[PDB]
Amino acid sequence: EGFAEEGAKAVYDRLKNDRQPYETRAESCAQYTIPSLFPKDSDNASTDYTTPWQSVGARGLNNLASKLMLALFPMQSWMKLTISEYEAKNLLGDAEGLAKVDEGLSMVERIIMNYIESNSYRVTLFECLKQLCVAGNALLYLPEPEGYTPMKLYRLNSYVVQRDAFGNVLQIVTLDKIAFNALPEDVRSQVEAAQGEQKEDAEIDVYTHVYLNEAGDGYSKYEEVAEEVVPGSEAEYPLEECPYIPVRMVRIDGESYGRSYVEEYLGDLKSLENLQESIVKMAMITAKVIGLVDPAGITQVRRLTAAQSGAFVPGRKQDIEFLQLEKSGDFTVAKNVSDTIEARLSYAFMLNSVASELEDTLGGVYSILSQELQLPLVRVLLKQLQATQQIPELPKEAVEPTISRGQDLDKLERCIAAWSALKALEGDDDLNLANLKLRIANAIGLDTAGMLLTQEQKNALMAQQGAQIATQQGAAALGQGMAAQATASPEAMAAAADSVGMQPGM
Amino acid sequence: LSQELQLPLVRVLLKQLQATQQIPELPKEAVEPTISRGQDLDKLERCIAAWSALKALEGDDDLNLANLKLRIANAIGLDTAGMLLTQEQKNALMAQQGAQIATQQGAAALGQGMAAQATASPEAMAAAADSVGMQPGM
Amino acid sequence: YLPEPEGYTPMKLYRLNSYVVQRDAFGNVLQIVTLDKIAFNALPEDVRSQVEAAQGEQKEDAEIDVYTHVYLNEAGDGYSKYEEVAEEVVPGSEAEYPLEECPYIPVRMVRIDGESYGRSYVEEYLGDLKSLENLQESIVKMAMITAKVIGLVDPAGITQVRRLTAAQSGAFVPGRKQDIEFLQLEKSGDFTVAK
Repeated sequence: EGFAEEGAKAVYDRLKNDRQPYETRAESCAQYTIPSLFPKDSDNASTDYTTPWQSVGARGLNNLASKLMLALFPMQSWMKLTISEYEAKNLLGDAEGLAKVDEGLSMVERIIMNYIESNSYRVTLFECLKQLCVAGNALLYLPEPEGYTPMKLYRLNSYVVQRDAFGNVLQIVTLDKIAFNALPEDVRSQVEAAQGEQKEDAEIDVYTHVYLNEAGDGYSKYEEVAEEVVPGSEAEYPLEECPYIPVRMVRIDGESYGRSYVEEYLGDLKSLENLQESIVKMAMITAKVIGLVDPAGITQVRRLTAAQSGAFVPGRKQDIEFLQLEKSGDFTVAKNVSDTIEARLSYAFMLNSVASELEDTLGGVYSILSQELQLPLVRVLLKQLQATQQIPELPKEAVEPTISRGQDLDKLERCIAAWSALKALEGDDDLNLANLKLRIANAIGLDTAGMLLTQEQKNALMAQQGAQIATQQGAAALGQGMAAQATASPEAMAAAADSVGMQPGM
Repeated sequence: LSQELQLPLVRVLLKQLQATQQIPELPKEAVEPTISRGQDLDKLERCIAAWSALKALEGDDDLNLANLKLRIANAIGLDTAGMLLTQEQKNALMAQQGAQIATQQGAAALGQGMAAQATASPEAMAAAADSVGMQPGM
Repeated sequence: YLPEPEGYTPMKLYRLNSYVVQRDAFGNVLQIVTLDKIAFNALPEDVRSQVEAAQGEQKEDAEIDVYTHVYLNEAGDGYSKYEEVAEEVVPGSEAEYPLEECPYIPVRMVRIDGESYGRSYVEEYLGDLKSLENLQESIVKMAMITAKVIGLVDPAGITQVRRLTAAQSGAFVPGRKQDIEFLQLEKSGDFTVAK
C-alpha cells in the first residue's frame, strides 16, 4: 500500500494544500458570474449571495453551459460502436454478415442511451458542465448499476486528486458526510465501536481512496470511516474503466487540476463590474431631489409647500434652483467603454451580437471534453452493463468514437442520388452501367461489400418474382374457372348450391 | 502543414497498422496524397450529365454515338477503362435479360395453365381438391 | 509522438519546453531528445528497479526524468532510439526506424531554412497586438477616471454642503447652483483619436 501507508484521511489532508489555489480561483470566478454556484466552504444556509453589478457573467455562463450540453450530448447517438473492418471480414463471410453485426452494435448504442436517459444522467452532466466552466474541475462517480442509480458529482471542494508531471492520475480521495442513521448497518456498528455512541443524525466523514496499484496496471479502491478500512470495500479497476473519472477543461501539463473557462476572461469581468457599478451609483445620486433656493432672494418656500393644487403665491423663479448632476459628457464615456467590454465578453461566450463565427469558436471549447469526459464515461458504462447482463458480451474488439452514425447516412444518401442520375442512362449498350455504379461508390466512399447482387442472389429474385406472377395469374384463372364450371347448365347450378349448403329457389 | 503534419502522420499509421495486422499488407507501391476521393466524384457526375444530354440524340443514324461517348470521357478526363461494354459483356446482358422474360412469361402461362386444367370438368375439380388434401363440399 | 498501437492508445503531444531537436541548414533532422517526468510508481518494474539501484531509495510519487534520444544512425539511412533514466540506457529500448516512418515527427509552421525550429504565426502580427494592447489599456484607464465622481464647490460661495447630504429625497435648502460644480474628465477629442 505504498500510496496508502498513511491512510485515506491523511492523504486527503496533505493534498488539500495543493487544491487551495484552485478553490480560491474558483470562488473569485463564481463571485462575478453566479455566486451561488461555488460557495466558499464557510457559507451556511444563512448566507445571501448578492447579485453582481453586471449581468454579462451570469447570462454568458448559463448560455455557454447550455450550448456545451447541446453540442456534447445531443438528442441521440453522440457515440457509436465500430468494429475493425479488416478483422471482421476475415472472421465472418461477406454480404450481410457485416450488416448483421452492425445491428448488434447499433442495438448496444440504443441500450446505452436508454440507460443514460432513464437514470437522468443529463441532469448531472449539465451540473458538471456548469462546474467545469466556473471551476473547471469536477469529479463524477458512476456507481454499479442497481435499479434506478444516478451517478454522483463531486464539487472541487469535496475531493482531491494527485497527478504526475506526465499527466496520469496517481490517486484520488473524496470526502462524504453521511448521517449516522443513513450509514449501512455494518459501518454503523463500526463507528459505534470507534467513537462511542453517536447521535441519530450525526455527520460522519467517509473517505474513499482510489490509488494506482503497484506492479500491474490498475487502481485499488478502499473506504475508511473513522481511522480504519471498512470490513469490505476493496475493489480493483483497470485504467480504462474506473468509476471515478476526474474531468477538467483547459488542462495545463504538470498540473493536477484544470483551469476554469471564466478565469481566462475574469479580468474583463472585473473591469465591467467596476464600470457598471459607478454608472448605477450615478443614477441613485440623480434620483435624489434637492431644491437650492437663494437666501438672498425674496421667495419663501413655506408658501410653496403649504399651497394647494393650483395657487398664486409671492416669489420669483430665479430664487428657486434645482441641483442636478453634471458629468453628462462623462456618462457617455463610461457607457462606451462599458459597452465595448460587454461586446467582447459576449463573443467570448456563445452569445450573439456571427452564426458561422460562434460554432467554430465553440468547436475548440469541447474538443478536450470529448476525450476527457465523453469517452471515459462510455468505457465505464459498457463494462458495468456487461457485468449485469444489460448488454451482450462484447468481443473486446469494438472501439468507441464519440462523434458530435455520422457519415454513414450522408454517404448512402449521396450515392443514392448519384445512382439515380445514372438511372437516366439505362438502356444504353455502349456504357458499362455496372462498372459505373462501382466507380461511383468508390468515389463516395461506401464499402461496396454486399451491395452488388451475385448470380445466386439474381436467381433468388427471379424465383421470388416468378412465384408471385404464377400465384397472381393462377388465382385469377382458378377463380373464374370454378365460377364458369359452377354456373354452366342449370343442373350444375343446383349442385353448386348444394355443395355450399343452399337450396335452389326461394 | 499538409507536408509537415498530415503526410508523416499517415505514413507512420500505415506502417504501424500493417505490423499489428490492422490493414492488409500493402504492396509498397501505394502513394498517398493528402487532399483538402477528390476529383473522381466530380469527373463522374460531370461525365454522366454530358452523356444524359447526348441521350437526347439517340436513334440518330448519322452520328456515331459510341465514338462521341468516348470523346466526352476523354474531355472530362476519366480513365475510360472498363466503362465500355465488350461484345462478350453485351452477350451476358442479353442472356440475363432474356432469362427474366422467359421466367416472367413462363410463370404466367404455368400458373394459368395449371389453374385451367384443375378447374376444367367437375370431377377434375374434385381430383384437384384431393391433391391438396381438401374435401369436395363443406 | 505516435506510440505503438495497443488497444486504446492516444498519441502524445510534446510542448516546446519538453523536447529538443537539431536540424541542419539542409533541413534534415539529426537528433531529437524528449524529456518526461514520471512518478516512481508509474514507471515499469524493470525501470523502477534500475532507479532503485541507481539513486537509492525513491519516494512513491517522486518525479523521475526519462530521456528518449532519437538520432540519425551512422552510414545507412535510419534513426536509432534509446531511453535512459538516470545516466545509462534502460535494459532495453533500442528501436530502429526508417526515415519515412518515424513515430517522433517534429511539426513546425512558418519554417525558415537554416533553423532547427519553426516560427509561430502570431509573431508576424505580434507588433500590432502590442500596439493594440497599449491603446486598449489606456482607453479603459480613462473610463475608470470617469467612473469617479467629485463635486468641486467654490470656497468663496455661500452654499454649505452639509445641508445637501443631510437632506431627504425632497428638500429646500439654502444655496446656489453656481457654487456646486462637478469635475468631469476632458479629452473627448483624444478619446475619438485613440478609438
